[PDB]
Amino acid sequence: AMITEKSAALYARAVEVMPGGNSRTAVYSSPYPVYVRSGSGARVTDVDGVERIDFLNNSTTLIHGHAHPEMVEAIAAAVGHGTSFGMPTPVEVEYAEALSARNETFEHVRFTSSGTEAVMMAVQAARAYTERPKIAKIAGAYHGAYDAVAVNNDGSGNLISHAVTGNPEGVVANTVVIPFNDPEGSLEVLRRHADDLACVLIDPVPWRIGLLPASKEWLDALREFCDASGAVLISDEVGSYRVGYHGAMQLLGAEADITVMGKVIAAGMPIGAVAGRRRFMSVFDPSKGKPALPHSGSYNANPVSMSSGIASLRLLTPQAHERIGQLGEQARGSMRTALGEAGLDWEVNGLGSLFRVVANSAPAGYDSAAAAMKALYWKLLENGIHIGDSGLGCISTPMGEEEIAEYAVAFAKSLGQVLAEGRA
Amino acid sequence: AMITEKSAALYARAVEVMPGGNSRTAVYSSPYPVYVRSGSGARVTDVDGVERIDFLNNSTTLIHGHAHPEMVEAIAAAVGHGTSFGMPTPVEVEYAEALSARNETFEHVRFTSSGTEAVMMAVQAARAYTERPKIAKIAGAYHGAYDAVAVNNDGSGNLISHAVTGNPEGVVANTVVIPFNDPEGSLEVLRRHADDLACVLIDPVPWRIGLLPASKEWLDALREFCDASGAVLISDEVGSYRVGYHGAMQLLGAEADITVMGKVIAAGMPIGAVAGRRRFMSVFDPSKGKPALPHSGSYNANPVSMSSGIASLRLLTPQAHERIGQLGEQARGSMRTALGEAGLDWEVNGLGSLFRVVANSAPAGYDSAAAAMKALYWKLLENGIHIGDSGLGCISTPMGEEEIAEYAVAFAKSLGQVLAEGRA
Ligand SMILES: Cc1ncc(COP(=O)(O)O)c(/C=N\OC[C@@H]2NC(=O)[C@H](CON)NC2=O)c1O
Ligand SMILES: Cc1ncc(COP(=O)(O)O)c(/C=N\OC[C@@H]2NC(=O)[C@H](CON)NC2=O)c1O
Repeated sequence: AMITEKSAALYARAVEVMPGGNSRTAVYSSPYPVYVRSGSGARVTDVDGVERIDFLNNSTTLIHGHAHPEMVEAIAAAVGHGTSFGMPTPVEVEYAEALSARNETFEHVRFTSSGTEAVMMAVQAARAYTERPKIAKIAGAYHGAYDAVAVNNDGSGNLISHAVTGNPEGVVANTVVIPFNDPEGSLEVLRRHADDLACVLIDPVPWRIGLLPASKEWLDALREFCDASGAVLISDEVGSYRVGYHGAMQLLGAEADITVMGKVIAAGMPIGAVAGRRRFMSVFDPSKGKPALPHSGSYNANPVSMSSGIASLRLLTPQAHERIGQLGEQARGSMRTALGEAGLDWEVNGLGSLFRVVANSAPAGYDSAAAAMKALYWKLLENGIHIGDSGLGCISTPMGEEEIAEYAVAFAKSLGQVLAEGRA
Repeated sequence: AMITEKSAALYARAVEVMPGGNSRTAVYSSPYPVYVRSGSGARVTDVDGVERIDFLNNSTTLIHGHAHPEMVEAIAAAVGHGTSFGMPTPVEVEYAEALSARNETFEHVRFTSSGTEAVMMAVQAARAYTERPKIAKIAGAYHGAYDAVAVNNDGSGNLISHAVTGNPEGVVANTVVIPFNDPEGSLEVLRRHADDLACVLIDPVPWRIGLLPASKEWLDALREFCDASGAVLISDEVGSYRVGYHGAMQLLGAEADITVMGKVIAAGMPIGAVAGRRRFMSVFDPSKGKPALPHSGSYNANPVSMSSGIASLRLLTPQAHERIGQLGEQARGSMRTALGEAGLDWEVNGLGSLFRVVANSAPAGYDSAAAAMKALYWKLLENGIHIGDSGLGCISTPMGEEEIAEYAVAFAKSLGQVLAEGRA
């Protein structure tokens, strides 16, 4: 039934001017991805004119969905006064005040143009503060393309160093890898490197290794180790921040030294933030002579991203947070029911407005769990739903009971078609 | 004469929620910078309601000046359709076609959210392509905060490794430095590392070491060395692209393997680009199995930045390029006349629409050339002009000969006040 002629035609143009017609690896699909032209509320219209409900929302960025009227007003008005300046603006101060208010530990903030930049500057801040070379990160957790964190970032639980082709030993040797939610196995690695560890970089709810939350026991172990060793505890919440009204660490009963944020904090415009205790952030302070850590960037704190941020945080009320959490719980419950009725051993993980279908046993006619999940992704597209091709989805504030109910129908239908085609 | 009480009040708020009240080192001034609220054409209005002519234009980003009506229309329309998506859009293809058309060597392009990211991904591409660890860069040249290029990036001509506090040996040892416009001195270093060199990273007109162009002799030496060694020649034109209609290397009669771009290519919205021959860019291609170099990012090719880019390149006509070049020549000429009549030995460098006052001999009452230039920056603010605090300025398309004449009057007056206050 699904017509993708206009997507095919865009891809044929794209391959002439981009590598494999791609500018962002995560959005590529074989033989070509669906191209989209517009979004309104919870829905996206593709270039072939097909409207679908968006349950991934630019990889969980769009907490307020597409072209939220209050977001559009704030952003378009900011654009009309100037997109960026070589001078600070009132809105950077207002937005820093708004974000600092969200958690006790967000005492001092700096803005970047991406979570990728923000993770990089948080790592650089820990290295400048401690004057130690090594970082520890979770086996399998993704933190963007910065070479120090683009190590064991592929969802593998293995601790053996595995990096991108060309990432030198000089980088890779200074990133050590700990097992998620294994306190004893983590402390073994951390104690070995204690003298040389600038930071322990975690995601409290990492997507790529199943969207399971960090245990109280594991977070307590890392907090105690960082306190004892002087290593900086960095919580990368670029994705996971949204699980809690005060972020992921606070929800799970822990305190970071530095938190990395992005995505939902501006809900669609380019943003990252480094937010931490004054002493850790003091490496950036240029007011008492040259800073220990210079940090510039043409779009840092640009008033369009700052205005997007102010509007996003204003719309992210405790009531809106609670409501998308309830819709997330309902969505996860309905998916577990549908998977059970279909006879699959697949799990549904997630907190609040986040979920992930984690494919376990490959059904008949699929070479892998991952191939079965890709087939479900394509069947959901055919049945009017966007999710992630490895099972990630999320609730947006424009959604109500009706969108969740429609998702549940499309999910059950799509499972049936995936299984039937595997046996065909 | 100058009232900055509303800037002082914003700074008093800022220091509570940012390190030293700062989110971008380059825009900080002691005791506080001037905060701005709006821009229109060539003019910026500060928070105290004072309108000035902007001659730095967000560090040379705003080639079309502030809130250009055709830019604002294109950006606001894109915002209305959705700020970012987890799917590619028509405008990323249209913008890649427009940017590819600017230079023979821009066969394939990849979009990032900043020049900082684009530099990082160009270096990662060269390392993935060659599977060699080392990069060569210019002594003193700035390329953003990415730790492999945040080495000898402070305007010094010394070849001795000098990096940010905390940047590990593991990074710093794999970045070697060459003397700008010294062919034999550069080849000595390059030939020592030839077997291990992934890339030679240059800026053809580097700001931080005086905004003087690369010589034909030096570019020929590097081009020949890269051809012989297999090292990738990367031209970082994030700042310098605008000197030529086809970019900086083409103006100077040279070809890069990869070009890094940003700033003017979208003229205000967050952007970077990596553009080069298909073979170098093929590491990013995800269409024939897993790519050698994964490269994602939440805002990569976002339709708002792509729409800003389409509008910017449409406005950057050969006629616009010619005219802002005329105004740059007039500005540089007027500054040289004013410096000569004031009895200063300071030089004015630049090509096309870029200029830099390079302070040489400190006049009476100033401890350094840099302190005298900072004083000139403050006096120019008092006299209704924004320039860079180290003497960088540039032309925007809304300017005419009248703005450059007003600048010349303010420049002569400001020199007089700087010298008189030094003798006080
Ligand atoms: C923890 C974390 N840190 C940094 C970033 C990068 O932020 P960005 O430059 O604003 O896109 C991100 C952003 N995106 O990660 C990609 C996202 N996260 C994932 O783990 C999986 C695997 O992706 N490669 N799929 C996804 O779409 C992040 O999640
Ligand atoms: C060659 C080059 N490569 C990369 C970047 C970073 O791009 P961005 O992340 O889009 O701001 C830039 C951007 N800014 O450099 C800062 C600019 N360049 C300079 O050389 C001097 C010295 O730096 N502070 N003053 C400046 O304000 C760049 O010029």
